[PDB]
This record gives sequence, C-alpha cells and structure tokens, in this order.
Amino acid sequence: GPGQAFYATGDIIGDIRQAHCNVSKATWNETLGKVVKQLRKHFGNNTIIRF
Amino acid sequence: IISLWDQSLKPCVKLTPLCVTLQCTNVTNNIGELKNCSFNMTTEL
Amino acid sequence: IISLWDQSLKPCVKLTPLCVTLQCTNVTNGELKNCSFNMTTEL
Amino acid sequence: VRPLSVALGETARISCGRQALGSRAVQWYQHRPGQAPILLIYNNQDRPSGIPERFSGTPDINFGTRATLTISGVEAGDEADYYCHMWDSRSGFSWSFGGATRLTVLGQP
Amino acid sequence: QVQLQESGPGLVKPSETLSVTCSVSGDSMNNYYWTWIRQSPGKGLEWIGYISDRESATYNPSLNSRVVISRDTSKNQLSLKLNSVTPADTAVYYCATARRGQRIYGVVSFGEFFYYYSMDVWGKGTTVTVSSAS
Ligand SMILES: *[C@@H]1O[C@H](CO)[C@@H](O[C@@H]2O[C@H](CO)[C@@H](O[C@@H]3O[C@H](CO)[C@@H](O)[C@H](O[C@H]4O[C@H](CO)[C@@H](O)[C@H](O)[C@@H]4O)[C@@H]3O)[C@H](O)[C@H]2NC(C)=O)[C@H](O)[C@H]1NC(C)=O
Ligand SMILES: *[C@@H]1O[C@H](CO)[C@@H](O[C@@H]2O[C@H](CO)[C@@H](O)[C@H](O)[C@H]2NC(C)=O)[C@H](O)[C@H]1NC(C)=O
Ligand SMILES: *[C@@H]1O[C@H](CO)[C@@H](O[C@@H]2O[C@H](CO)[C@@H](O)[C@H](O)[C@H]2NC(C)=O)[C@H](O)[C@H]1NC(C)=O
Ligand SMILES: *[C@@H]1O[C@H](CO)[C@@H](O[C@@H]2O[C@H](CO)[C@@H](O)[C@H](O)[C@H]2NC(C)=O)[C@H](O)[C@H]1NC(C)=O
Ligand SMILES: *[C@@H]1O[C@H](CO)[C@@H](O[C@@H]2O[C@H](CO)[C@@H](O)[C@H](O)[C@H]2NC(C)=O)[C@H](O)[C@H]1NC(C)=O
Ligand SMILES: *[C@@H]1O[C@H](CO)[C@@H](O)[C@H](O)[C@H]1NC(C)=O
Ligand SMILES: *[C@@H]1O[C@H](CO)[C@@H](O)[C@H](O)[C@H]1NC(C)=O
Ligand SMILES: *[C@@H]1O[C@H](CO)[C@@H](O)[C@H](O)[C@H]1NC(C)=O
Repeated sequence: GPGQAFYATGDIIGDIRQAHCNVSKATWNETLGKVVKQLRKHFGNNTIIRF
Repeated sequence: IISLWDQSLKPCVKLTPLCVTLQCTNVTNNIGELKNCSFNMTTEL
Repeated sequence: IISLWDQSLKPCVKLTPLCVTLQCTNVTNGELKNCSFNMTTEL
Repeated sequence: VRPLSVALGETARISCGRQALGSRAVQWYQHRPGQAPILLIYNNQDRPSGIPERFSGTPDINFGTRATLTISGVEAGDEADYYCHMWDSRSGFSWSFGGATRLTVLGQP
Repeated sequence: QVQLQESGPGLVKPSETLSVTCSVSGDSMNNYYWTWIRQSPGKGLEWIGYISDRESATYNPSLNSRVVISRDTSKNQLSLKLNSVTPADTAVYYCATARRGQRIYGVVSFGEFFYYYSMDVWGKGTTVTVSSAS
C-alpha cells in the first residue's frame, strides 16, 4: 500500500533443503549420564529412568 | 520482556493487507513445507 | 524540535487514501496542475 | 540444434541450454553421426577412462558457472553431437536428455 | 566384450506390435543393469525407459506407456515390444546399460539425495520403416 511494504520470501536458491540441528552423540550421551545420575540421586538412589 | 517485545513491535509494518485469498501451489517438482503462494495485493496506488 | 514536530503531527488527519491515480491535466494558463481523482466519501 | 563453428587448435567452450536450476550433475555424450555414441564427463568432474585429456569437465561451485564442456585442441575426431544431460535437483528426475548441438570445425587442413 | 546384438523384423505396418531383442554376451546379466535407448531421424536420442533387477519396468510418460519392455534370463536377452506401432516409429533402436549412480546433496537419513542414471556401453541399433511397403 502507500508508504506500506512487506518483505516476502524469494526463490530458495540451490536445492530445496530443510533446517537441521546436529548434536554430538558422545557429548549428549555423557551429559544424559550426568543428568540421569543426579535424577536417580534425587528420585531414590538408582531407578529405571527412560528419557 | 513482554513489554519490551511489544514496544519494539508497535512501530514496524502492519500486515493487515496480507489477509487475502492465496492461490497457492507446491515447489517440490517430484517426490509440503514450501508453498509457492500467488495472491493479490494493493500496490502504492 | 524533531520530537515536537512528530508529536504534533500525530493527532491530525492521515492522508493515506489520497494515494490514487490522479488524472491530472495542465491548469488554465507548469507550477500548477489541475488534478481530478477519486476519494472515498463518508459511506 | 545449435551449429557451432570452431577453428582448429586453441580452446573451445561448449555450454548447453537448460539452466542449472539448483545443484546440477551433468552428463555429456558424443553422438557421432551414424555410429554409436559415448559418454565423456560425468558427475561434473569424473571423466571415464578411454577419453582424451583434450576434454575437461566443469567442476561445480554450487552456483555460477553452467554445464560447460571444454574442448582443448579440437581435432578431426570431434565432429559429432554434444549432449547436455543435466540432473538438476530442482527439476527432479532428469528423464529427458535435452536437445542436440553440433560442432562443425572450420579452418581444418 | 559386452556386445548388445539387436535383431528386429525391419518391416512393420501401423498399429501392430514390433519386437526387437538385445542379446548380451561376454559379461554376466546379474552384475549390472541394462535399459533401452532409441533415436529418431530428425530428432535427438529418445529413451524407451529403463528396466532394473526388480523388473518393475519404469516406462516413459512421453511415450504414453504404449510400449512393452521386459527381459529373459534363459536366452540372456533384453526384450522390447512395441504394441500399436505409431507411424512415427520409423527410428533406430539402440540398447543401453544402466549404472545406478548415487548423487547425494544432503543427508541420507532424511532422503535428501537422488539417483542419477549413468550409461557406459551402448549397442548399434536397427532402423525400421512403418508403412504399407514391405
Ligand atoms: C549436520 O547434519 C548432518 C549430520 O551428520 C551432516 O550433513 C551434511 O550436510 C552437508 C551439507 O551441508 C552434506 O554435503 C554434501 O555431501 C555430498 C556427499 O557426496 C556432496 O556431494 C555435496 O557436495 C556439494 O557440492 C558439490 C560441488 O558444488 C555439489 O555438486 C553438490 O550438489 C553439493 O552441493 C555436499 O558436500 C553432507 O553430505 C551431509 N552429511 C554428512 C555425512 O556430512 C553434517 O554434519 C551437518 N550438516 C550441515 C552442517 O550442513
Ligand atoms: C513460484 O511461482 C512463480 C510464478 O510462476 C515463479 O516465478 C516466475 O517464474 C517464471 C518462470 O517459471 C518467470 O518467467 C517469472 O518471471 C517468475 N516471476 C513471476 C513474477 O511470475 C517462482 O519461481 C516460483 N517459485 C518457486 C520456488 O517455485
Ligand atoms: C487477482 O485479481 C485478478 C483481477 O482480474 C483476478 O483475476 C480473475 O480471476 C478469476 C478467478 O478468480 C478469473 O475467472 C478471471 O478471468 C480473472 N480475470 C482476469 C482479467 O485475469 C485474480 O483471480 C485475483 N487473484 C486472486 C489470488 O484473488
Ligand atoms: C479544475 O478542473 C475543475 C473541473 O473541470 C474546474 O471546476 C469546474 O469548472 C467548470 C467550468 O469550467 C464548472 O462548471 C464546474 O462546476 C467546476 N467544478 C466541478 C465540480 O466540475 C476547476 O475550475 C479547474 N481549476 C482550474 C483553476 O483550472
Ligand atoms: C474514479 O472511478 C471511476 C470508476 O468508474 C473511473 O471511471 C472510469 O474512468 C475511465 C477513464 O479512466 C473511463 O474510461 C470509464 O468509462 C469510467 N467509468 C465510469 C463508469 O465512469 C474514474 O475515471 C475514476 N477517476 C479518475 C479521475 O480517474
Ligand atoms: C559446529 O561447528 C564448528 C565449526 O563452526 C565445529 O568445530 C563443531 O564441531 C560443530 N559441532 C558439531 C556438533 O557438529
Ligand atoms: C501440494 O499441494 C497439495 C494441495 O493442493 C497438498 O496436499 C500437498 O501436500 C502439497 N505438497 C506436495 C508435496 O504435493
Ligand atoms: C503540460 O504539463 C506538462 C507536465 O510535465 C508540462 O511539461 C507542460 O509544459 C504543460 N503544458 C504544455 C503546453 O504541454
């Protein structure tokens, strides 16, 4: 409109892909081990915990 | 944070003319998440 | 002065409908153009 | 069809028609008139064995340059058909082989 | 020497079935994949489609799938049948291999890739005429 403009999305240059998050499996496993350890300490001493 | 976000959003462009019948198709030629939408919009005049 | 000009310009009339195709011809005689255009009335 | 006239020697550049809409994987063929054709450059850089070094591929930088075939020192054996069979991702399956272009070398003793 | 012998009737009338074979020798038939490729005088190379190990003949949308392709392992030949021969079928019919090439532009987990078909060895082809002449 007059004095009005909206920024639309242009053609996606290159192959049509998708956003993706990469988490190091080793780091995530070790941190999950640390959290599950404290969770087991918080909830009893050692209990079955499923993330 | 709510007040700051609302204040930083007040002066920017309002998009009330975007409500329109979107004649929209796909972008993936072969085997959504990317919709090529053609629609009408009021120009400057 | 900038802020004063802004704050006093706010309450007066916005002219967003004036943007229209002005079918304008030369005034009877440049520096003056007689333009006939369209406007939205009260209804 | 695109008749190209190239002087003997030096270098020649063969670019094809279809635009590289998205990342491309081009295939170039040599259809000699009358006899069976062969392939020259595939995967935009990989040239199969039994092909002279006079034909160099076009590496992809994900944009910019198109599917170009390079002729380095044309000879009497290159009078044939050049086929640009490009597998651009945006166009999906490259079922079609595209059109045909002919090079007709001039200045040939 | 994988020599792709092809033999056809050579004479055909409109609106009937054409039969050209593709004899394979010198190399096995289960190692790789083979397809069919043609070419019309005045036109560029045209492709009948491709047949792979699973035998699900992927046919040509540009030829209306009015063609019948198959293969036989006993006689070791690739089979191409052209039922309802169109008067435009005056063309040479080669025979081609099919390399199941892999072209990945993203991750394999999300199906962010596609297969490109590479062809290495081709035949010699035979030309047929479709008219009242015989
Ligand atoms: C996070 O996600 C995964 C985690 O494992 C992984 O994804 C990788 O993403 C990149 C792209 O960012 C992929 O890259 C392609 O890999 C193929 C492999 O054959 C290449 O051929 C591709 O080449 C490009 O460039 C060529 C020359 O211009 C083009 O012709 C071609 O089309 C391509 O554009 C490209 O490099 C990669 O395969 C995946 N997967 C792996 C295992 O790397 C990666 O860790 C992260 N991705 C990110 C950060 O984008
Ligand atoms: C979405 O659709 C538009 C309209 O078809 C595409 O843009 C046009 O593309 C054609 C070629 O196909 C050009 O001739 C036009 O100039 C383009 N613009 C206009 C104003 O029509 C656009 O590329 C499509 N986007 C995607 C990613 O598919
Ligand atoms: C944008 O405005 C044009 C104005 O003409 C619309 O065009 C008409 O669209 C109808 C279908 O909705 C057709 O039957 C007419 O023939 C079209 N007229 C002309 C002259 O093209 C168009 O549909 C509008 N687009 C949207 C998204 O609403
Ligand atoms: C600008 O144009 C308008 C419209 O033609 C002029 O006003 C009209 O003038 C005629 C006589 O020429 C009168 O009969 C009308 O009643 C007037 N008004 C309307 C509503 O049409 C106006 O005078 C022109 N201005 C100049 C200075 O040229
Ligand atoms: C105001 O709107 C009217 C809507 O009809 C416009 O009228 C048309 O104007 C064109 C020339 O631009 C004429 O060919 C038509 O015959 C007119 N239609 C009618 C029903 O009168 C008018 O032009 C607009 N105002 C201006 C000055 O452009
Ligand atoms: C994130 O990117 C940096 C480089 O910018 C790299 O060193 C690091 O290993 C990446 N992390 C993961 C989990 O891929
Ligand atoms: C395309 O549009 C249709 C609706 O017209 C929708 O159902 C479909 O999911 C879209 N995308 C694809 C990949 O077909
Ligand atoms: C009419 O209007 C135009 C507007 O640009 C002006 O240049 C011109 O001098 C005017 N008069 C005549 C006689 O054209």
